[PDB]
Amino acid sequence: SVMEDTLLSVLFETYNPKVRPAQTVGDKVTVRVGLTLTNLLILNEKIEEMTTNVFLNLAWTDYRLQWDPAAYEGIKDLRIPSSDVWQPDIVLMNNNDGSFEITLHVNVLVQHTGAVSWQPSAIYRSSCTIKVMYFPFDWQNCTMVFKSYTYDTSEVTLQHALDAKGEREVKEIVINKDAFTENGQWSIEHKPSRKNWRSDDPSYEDVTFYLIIQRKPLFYIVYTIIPCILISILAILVFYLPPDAGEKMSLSISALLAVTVFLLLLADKVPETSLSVPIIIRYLMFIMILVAFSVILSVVVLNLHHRSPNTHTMPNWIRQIFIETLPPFLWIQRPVTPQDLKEAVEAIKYIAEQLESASEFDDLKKDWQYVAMVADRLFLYVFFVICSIGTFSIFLDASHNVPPDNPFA
Amino acid sequence: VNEEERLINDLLIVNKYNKHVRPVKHNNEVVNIALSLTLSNLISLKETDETLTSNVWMDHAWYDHRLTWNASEYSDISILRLPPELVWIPDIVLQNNNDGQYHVAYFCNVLVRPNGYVTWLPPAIFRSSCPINVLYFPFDWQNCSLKFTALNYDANEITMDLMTDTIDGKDYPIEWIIIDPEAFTENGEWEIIHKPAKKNIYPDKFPNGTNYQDVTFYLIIRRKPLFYVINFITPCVLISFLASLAFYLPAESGEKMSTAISVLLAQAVFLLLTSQRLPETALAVPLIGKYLMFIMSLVTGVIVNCGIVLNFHFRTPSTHVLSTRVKQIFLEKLPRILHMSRHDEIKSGIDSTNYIVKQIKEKNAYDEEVGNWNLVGQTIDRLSMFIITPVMVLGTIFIFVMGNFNHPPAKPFEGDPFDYSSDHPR
Amino acid sequence: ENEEGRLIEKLLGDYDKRIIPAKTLDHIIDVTLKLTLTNLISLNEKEEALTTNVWIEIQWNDYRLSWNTSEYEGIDLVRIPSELLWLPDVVLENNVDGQFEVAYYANVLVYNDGSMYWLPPAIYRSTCPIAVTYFPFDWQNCSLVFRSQTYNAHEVNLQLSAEEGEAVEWIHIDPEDFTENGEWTIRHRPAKKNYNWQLTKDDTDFQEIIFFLIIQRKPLFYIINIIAPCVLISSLVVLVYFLPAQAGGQKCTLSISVLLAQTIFLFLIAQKVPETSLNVPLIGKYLIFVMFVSMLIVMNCVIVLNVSLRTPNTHSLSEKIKHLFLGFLPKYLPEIKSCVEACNFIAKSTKEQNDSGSENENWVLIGKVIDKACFWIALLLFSIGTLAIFLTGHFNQVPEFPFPGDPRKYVP
Amino acid sequence: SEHETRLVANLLENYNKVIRPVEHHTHFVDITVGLQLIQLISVDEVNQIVETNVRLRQQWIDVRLRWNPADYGGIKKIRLPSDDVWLPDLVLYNNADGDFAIVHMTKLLLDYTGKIMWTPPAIFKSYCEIIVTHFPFDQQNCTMKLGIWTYDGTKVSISPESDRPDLSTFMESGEWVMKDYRGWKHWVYYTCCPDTPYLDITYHFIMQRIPLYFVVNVIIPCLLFSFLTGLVFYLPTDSGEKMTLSISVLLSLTVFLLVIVELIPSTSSAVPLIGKYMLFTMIFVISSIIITVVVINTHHRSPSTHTMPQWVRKIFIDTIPNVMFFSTMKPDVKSAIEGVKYIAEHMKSDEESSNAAEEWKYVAMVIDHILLCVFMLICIIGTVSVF
Amino acid sequence: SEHETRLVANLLENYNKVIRPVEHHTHFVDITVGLQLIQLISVDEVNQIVETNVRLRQQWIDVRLRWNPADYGGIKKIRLPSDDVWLPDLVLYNNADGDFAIVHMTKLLLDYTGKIMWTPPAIFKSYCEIIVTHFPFDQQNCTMKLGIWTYDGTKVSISPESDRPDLSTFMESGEWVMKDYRGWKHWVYYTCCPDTPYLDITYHFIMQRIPLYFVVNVIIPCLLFSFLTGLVFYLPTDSGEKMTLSISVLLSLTVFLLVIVELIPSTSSAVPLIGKYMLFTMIFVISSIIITVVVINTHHRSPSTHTMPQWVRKIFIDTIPNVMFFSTMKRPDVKSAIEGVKYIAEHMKSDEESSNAAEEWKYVAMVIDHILLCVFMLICIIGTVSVF
Ligand SMILES: CCOC(=O)c1cncn1[C@H](C)c1ccccc1
Ligand SMILES: C[N+](C)(C)CCO
Repeated sequence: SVMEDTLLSVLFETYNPKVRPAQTVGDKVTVRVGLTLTNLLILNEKIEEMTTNVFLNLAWTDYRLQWDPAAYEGIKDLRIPSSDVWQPDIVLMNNNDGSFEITLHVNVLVQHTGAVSWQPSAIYRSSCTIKVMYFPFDWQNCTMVFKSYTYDTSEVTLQHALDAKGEREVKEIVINKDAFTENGQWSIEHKPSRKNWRSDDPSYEDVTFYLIIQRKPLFYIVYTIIPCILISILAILVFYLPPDAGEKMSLSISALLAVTVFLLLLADKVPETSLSVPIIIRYLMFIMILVAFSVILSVVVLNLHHRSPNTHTMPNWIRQIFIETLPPFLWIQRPVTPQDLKEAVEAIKYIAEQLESASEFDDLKKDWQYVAMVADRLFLYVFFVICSIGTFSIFLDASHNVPPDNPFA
Repeated sequence: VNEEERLINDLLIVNKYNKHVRPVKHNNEVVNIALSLTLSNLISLKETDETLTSNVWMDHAWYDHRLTWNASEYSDISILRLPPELVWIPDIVLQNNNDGQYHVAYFCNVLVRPNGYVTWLPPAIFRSSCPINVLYFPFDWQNCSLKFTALNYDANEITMDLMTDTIDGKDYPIEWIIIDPEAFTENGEWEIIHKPAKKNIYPDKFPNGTNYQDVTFYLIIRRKPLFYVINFITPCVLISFLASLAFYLPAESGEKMSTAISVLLAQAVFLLLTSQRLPETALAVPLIGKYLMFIMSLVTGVIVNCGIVLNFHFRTPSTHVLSTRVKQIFLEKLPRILHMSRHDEIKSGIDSTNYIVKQIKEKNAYDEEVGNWNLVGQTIDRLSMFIITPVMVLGTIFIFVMGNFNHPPAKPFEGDPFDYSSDHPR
Repeated sequence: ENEEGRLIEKLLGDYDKRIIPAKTLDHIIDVTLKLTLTNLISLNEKEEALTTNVWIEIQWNDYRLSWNTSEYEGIDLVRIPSELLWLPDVVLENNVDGQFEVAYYANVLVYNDGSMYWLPPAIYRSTCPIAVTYFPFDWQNCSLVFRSQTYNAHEVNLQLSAEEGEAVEWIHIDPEDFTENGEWTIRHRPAKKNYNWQLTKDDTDFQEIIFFLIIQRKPLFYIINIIAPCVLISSLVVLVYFLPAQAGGQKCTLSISVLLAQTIFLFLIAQKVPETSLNVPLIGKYLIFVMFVSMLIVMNCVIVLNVSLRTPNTHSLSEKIKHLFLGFLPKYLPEIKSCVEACNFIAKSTKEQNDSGSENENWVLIGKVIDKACFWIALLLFSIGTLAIFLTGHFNQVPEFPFPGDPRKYVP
Repeated sequence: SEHETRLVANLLENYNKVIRPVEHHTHFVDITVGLQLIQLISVDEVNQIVETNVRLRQQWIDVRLRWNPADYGGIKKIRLPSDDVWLPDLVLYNNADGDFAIVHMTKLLLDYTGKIMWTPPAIFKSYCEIIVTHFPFDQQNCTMKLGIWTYDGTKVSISPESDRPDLSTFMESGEWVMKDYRGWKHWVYYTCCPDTPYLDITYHFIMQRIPLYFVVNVIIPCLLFSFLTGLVFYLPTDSGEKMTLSISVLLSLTVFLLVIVELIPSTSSAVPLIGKYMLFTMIFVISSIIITVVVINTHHRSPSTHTMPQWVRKIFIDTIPNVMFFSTMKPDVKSAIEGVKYIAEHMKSDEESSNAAEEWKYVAMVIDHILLCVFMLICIIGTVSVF
Repeated sequence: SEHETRLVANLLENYNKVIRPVEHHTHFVDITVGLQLIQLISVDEVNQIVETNVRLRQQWIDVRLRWNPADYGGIKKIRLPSDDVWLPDLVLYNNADGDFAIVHMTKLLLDYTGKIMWTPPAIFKSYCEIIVTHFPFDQQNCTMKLGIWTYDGTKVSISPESDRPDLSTFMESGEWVMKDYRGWKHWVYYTCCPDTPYLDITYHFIMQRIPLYFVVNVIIPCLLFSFLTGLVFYLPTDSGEKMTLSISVLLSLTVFLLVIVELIPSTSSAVPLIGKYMLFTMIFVISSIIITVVVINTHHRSPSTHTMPQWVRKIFIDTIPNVMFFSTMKRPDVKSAIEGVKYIAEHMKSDEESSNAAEEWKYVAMVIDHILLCVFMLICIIGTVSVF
């Protein structure tokens, strides 16, 4: 185009893109900062970093890029490569890696009045402090802080982008339904934008975009919580087995090892911060300690069940507590209870005495076994109550955690 | 001397070519950029990363009236190669990429014909974002798209389009990704079912700006599941059936609980691996995940019921009473329903003999009760087997048949009758 | 104003960065190398790469950049950015990644006689084929190969730096700037100029400068955290010969547990060494050997259990077996009539049961004898293996001289 | 050198690096392309990507860069930056992760007659189809397709320097062996551009894996744990350890199958023979566990409820045992009188019940011996056939 | 701006960025270097690399860039691209994984008197000598050494802004605590160059780890299994489960040791206290397995083949049990029929003798178990008191 080339040659004859456009010394340049989110790619909790694919909607005015459309056959606007005009060095200040600037350098749109519009694109890694108190039933509050790296408040004034009609300001991240990809693990609840100042630094100002996002915890439920509930059921079961089965330690130790493995694997998905303990980890530790005490009490029960008068003498307090008082309360009462001829008589009498002694010994052994059974029943009830109450309480507390109706920003 | 040097110097230097100005006579005119995509290799599709890596050749074609010459004036030069950093090219960008690669990385020359037709066919490795539907894994089919937009100009200045072709004098648009039957490498895991290409327009926006149009190339691919079936599903199913088999062990073996617990722990290991192999999305629970949860719950029931059986087997008259109701329930009715099989010295001697007899009779009665409790336990575990194992087999068959009866819909764009296939142009 | 301005303006005006500074046609540029090591960052065994923080010092002579000090107020040294000068494209040839050049393109010091002194820092990732035969008591012999990427031996003559008239044939290590690694100790650090005689003086690959790092691993960490637990756990198999051979003895439980533990330790060792197939690590050979031994012990436990639990009903104890296993091998280590009939029957039955029990006890004793013999055999095997491995590992010493043929020490 | 500086200033004064180096536009440029493999960085089997460190030796004649040595002090050769002169655009078609063309623009050697020698380094991360049938004793054949991207055969023609690439300076892998290597030139017709031919040169390397890492770390443990399969049948049921041992064997086998699975690509083209062996072993082990549970259930069969049918007594107690040879198997006084008779009768009944129980135990023993013999037969035929 | 455009055109018209900004070549450029720590990205203990987010504030005078404000409409400050003026090649000596110098060339502020202020950003991946001896309660002290690479102290002089780096806008880590931080200027005299001073500034930060995370996720399970260690001695031998418990504990402790080693560098300079405790526990668990195998062997000793020696009986049945106070231990045809009854009685007598011998052996085994339990409890008490 002859006339567009002529206009370009006229505009940029003496235009210096390193000089901020200020018609008169002391003038400020109003820069409007908006943001459009196209895809909330990742939120890496291990490194506390949020990756987003966004457009950065900027707009300002350059008095030097002015012309009369009539003198150039009615050319209202131009698309000029962004490297040719001055732009404010608007960057993401709270990035995690070193990438400050934008990725894609699209053309700017300069209108005959001097209004410059520039909507670059970038993949930003922004550092986001993560609160783990309620992981995985947690909502995060991740921010992206944009400001001019170079110019301060005495040189550029930051404002909010205008809407499509150009009537009112847009105080929130813009989402284009035709170009937005739902994350699938996070749902966006609030997305306000707000200007921020520092009291001690009059030369500071930035536009911050907030993303209040709530995790959808189905994955963690299915793959971590239900298996631990089944393991806890087994741990409670261990106290219903009879000590004669010979499989009490197998069951209890297996439950303990399984829950420990679950904790170890889950340690890879939570941040290594130390400000609080996630609810999932608290539940896992609670179950682990409960199962360890299950192992210890099972060993105690086995020790009680394998005692005999030849080795132990039942003390009075054990008999008083476990034979008489508890069983009524636990509904586990037991049911209520000539030379040769002379030699032959002696032999029969010896056999009878042997049988009588054996019966008394067996009665005492049975008393010890009954003590073991009663203790095991008491432990069963106590552990069932504790496990149910603890699990229900922990997950009820987790369930009453939703982002506030007011973003406060 | 090479006439090409004279021609290029005439085109780019004498005529004052400006590579930052659209190639149009008048400002209000529009530029048509024809577009097509050739897939040379479907490198991978990481479900954990929700990324599709593809090796493609992205074809562009427009008209530049400033790069036109009379072939007779110069030697019969019917074509010319120029580097893209010397001429105007349209910066079409992949909008849905995971990384910062918005457009081709190798800028190859452009072919210019004497009539001004410019063609540009650079290669590219694109890492686009493809949401994964894990609902039917590993019998799933994915629907990944590559969305290309023109951000440097608005729809009033350049118009994206689909490359046209001729066969018998009528131009038909190319609504598919081009696959060369010999320059294409079939992927081991995925096979391409549909590959339409569509030019989308969004009427709620305006031609003022750069969100009014795009060209999207879709790629519907089905996973070949033999690998997972052989290496993940068969071992899991067999180990699961071992649990139901654990009902048949006698309580005197001392290994019922161990067998059931081993099966449960194996199921948990398989569940953990399945978790490792999929994205952490909450749209749906994978089919294999549902099966594993169901079978783990069922095996936990098996463990609890083996525990109850054991507790019943070790009862004795010294601690429990075999009531008549339980006796008739578990020794008369259920076994038939379940088809289960079936002078002073003389006085002292006499008193001692009587006492011995009494003790032996008591011991025999005690053993009789113990045997009755044993039979009760056997009845309980037989009933458990007949109640649980059918549920296990039916659930397995249902789950792994519903997944196998899951096919791509044979036509993309449900509301569209067109096949979008290379063999039948529109 | 700064007099260096006009000096540098005269030097760099009419100066082609692309032309080798050869005075005449047969002149050859003597490029001089000296490597200074400041930190041995790591040695990635899986990736078979050594990362080092070095300063490489390169010196040559460029007759074009020479002035007359008296003309410029006695300025005898200027700094010029390296991107404005001709450089000998000295690169690390044996890098793992594509990084050939140096990390930071520093300034070049230029003296009035033309001398060029360039000391860029670099983080070099170089290939080092790793020998695993003695892990974790191994010592590695890693090298850094430097050669010109552009010019051949007819243009550039690579040489080692000469300091005070005596050649510097080692990697320089400055006590001020040096952090000892903690896992590796440097024993030798020689340098030499090497020729590839398969190529002529052309071909750009004829001449090399190779800096060697012979580093010895400190093995305490691996001894404490891997080897000692592995050996202690593996020694537990022999205990299965003292557990009773019956239900609840748990011979097979202990045996299989130790077998699985050894397999896990084998996997762990596998995660710590490269996947090269030129040799099997020593600890890997030990683990395979003890796995085989413990599999044999599992079989032996099964055999002992099968022998001990035999009954006269199924298997009949012969006289040969009895004599052998219980002989020499242990050495080396109306109404009244009915009542009478009933009493006779009772006595007979009791006697029969007692005899059956006695036969069972005989079988149990045979089993115990087999247990003791196999225990001694297994302990012998295990001790021999462990001692062999210990000896082989503890006797691997780094060579006394950097190059076995040469008698020189290659130290400052 | 003043002479070299003047020469280089004269050569590039009116040189246009955009035009082809041909006297007439109808001629074609002959480029002799030769590949030099410096190292084989890795072969990522899971991702099917082969990372190599090569040098791409290229030669051609630029008639515009010729000079007479007499006028420049007898200079016969010079080195010029690659960015100052025309270069051919070679592209690696089957790139997978890296760069399509050369990115390290090193200097090139220019002869006084115009001949150019350019040997830039590269890191080719090319796609490699992995056949896992014989893993870890497999050999891999995958290639490097090189050709001119933008110029057809009538404008720029490429021919190979030699029939095979150059492995003179190849660094020994330590994980693969270069069985063979060859380079072939192809004329192809693409659907883009059906009128004119496009040339390319494909270099391929037959790589043989050295099977010592995986034999030590995978196969030997697999075999050792497989050989424990038979021990289940030799373990007496009274030991109370059959299920423990068999379940341990099965779980170890499946863990090893998973480990093998992590080392190969997820492609469904073919199944590894090692994996198929492991699957067969697992199926037999599960059958063994089923039969072991049947054996255990039989060994504890109470005679009270179960009566041994004739069809099992005849077969398992009278037929198989004789067949098999290798084994070594086979007032007050009135009450007192009444009580003694009761005791005698109860002992007789107990003896009968014990005889029945021992018959069941014998049946179990013969069953597990039959299974042991079947296992030995399978082992013998397998070890003979493999050899 | 027209005035600013003219000013920038005049400033750089004959300005050479290769020349030091000094009036006379004998002077030196006074550069005021100040480090501002924005964020502590990570501390990779395995690789011994510390990643930080910093801004490297630098100030100096360039007389060639001065102007009179009255001639340009009163402009007193401009912003020039840093690629247009002389910059000091300030380099991080102990770089480990990143770039040595500044790579993000941002604009710099320039007063009308020549005073320049340049505050570029950087990610410093420096080397940290990690000392794991109190992990996870450890304190790490590792630094960042900066200096001018190619100029000596007589040409370019660097001085710190203040005794301490600037942490006004520091982002709280949540994993480490900034106990202390200082910056020191060093004059070195190398051997290459023994006549001139080589300047250097070294910033160091004393980081104190916050241990809650590692406590909860590593130590508590390790301690729990350690406390399960001695439980086997209370398990009766008739249960037939001692090997299960002992081996499970041993393997759990081994797994936790392997978990801990992958959390620290492989250096042999020092051994972590937690790992040392874990190995001590493993040694005692191995001893427990051996001694409990001995106990199991004793418990099933056959009375027929073995006869209890007198010393064993005296030690383990007559003296030791009294010592334990808290325990509940204990301290024609008719002729044949008559002969059969006599046989029954004799066999019962012999069986009773044998069973009493066996019960004596079992009592000895239980006493050994209980001695070992009390010894392990003594170790528990002494360790708790001494350490805690
Ligand atoms: C200072 C070491 O203290 C301990 O190990 C210590 C203190 N309380 C408990 N333990 C452990 C469990 C222990 C007890 C007995 C033997 C070995 C280890
Ligand atoms: C040779 N290709 C067909 C691949 C590209 C032509 O530009």
